[PDB]
Amino acid sequence: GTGVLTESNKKFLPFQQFGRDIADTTDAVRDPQTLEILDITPCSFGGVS
Amino acid sequence: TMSLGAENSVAYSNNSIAIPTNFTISVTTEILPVSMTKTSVDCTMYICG
Ligand SMILES: *[C@@H]1O[C@H](CO)[C@@H](O)[C@H](O)[C@H]1NC(C)=O
Repeated sequence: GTGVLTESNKKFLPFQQFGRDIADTTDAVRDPQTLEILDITPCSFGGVS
Repeated sequence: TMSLGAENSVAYSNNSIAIPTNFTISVTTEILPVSMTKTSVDCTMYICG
């Protein structure tokens, strides 16, 4: 993927490794080494006029 | 079966008139849509992410 990773207030239960959005896209991850929950937000975008 | 309204025979004859002896000032509300939200979709980023 590609995005901005940030520490998050999401209370993942022990069996959960990913969070998913309405569009199936991964919205959050649990880091495999140190078990942080990271939000993913897309890198900023917009029209150029 | 639905009611269309209360039924009323108007008191018509060839020499009878009804004239209002008073009035009421009525304030009525009419609501109209004027705009909708200005959405934009980047076709390449929706389709191909
Ligand atoms: C794997 O990484 C975690 C910290 O991120 C550490 O506690 C663990 O000891 C590491 N294991 C190995 C085999 O290096």
